[PDB]
Amino acid sequence: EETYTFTIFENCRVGTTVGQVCATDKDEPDTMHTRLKYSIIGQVPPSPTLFSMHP
Amino acid sequence: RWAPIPCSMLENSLGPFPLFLQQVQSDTAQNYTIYYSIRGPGVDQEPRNLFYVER
Repeated sequence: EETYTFTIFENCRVGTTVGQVCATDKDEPDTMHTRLKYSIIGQVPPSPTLFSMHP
Repeated sequence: RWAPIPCSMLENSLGPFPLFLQQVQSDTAQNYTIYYSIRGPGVDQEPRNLFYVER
């Protein structure tokens, strides 16, 4: 999708889950050529540091 | 225990922010997988998140 959304209250705790992002690849299934890995590349506004994700 | 190294921050600036102050790191970072953390007044106590570290 081009839109991935969550809602949370303020005054939170570390580890509060905020959902998942997903992807699929036109190479052959059950191979490396479609195996994936994930990361964070920025936030707006840039600070504070607030989030984390499953590699 | 020997004396601390000082750092100095000017008032009412326009940045750009975040504005750099200090760098320390554990001499074991080439030896273990480490990240850095901060606490005290000026972050987890008031005034809050006034200072930040990059882990």
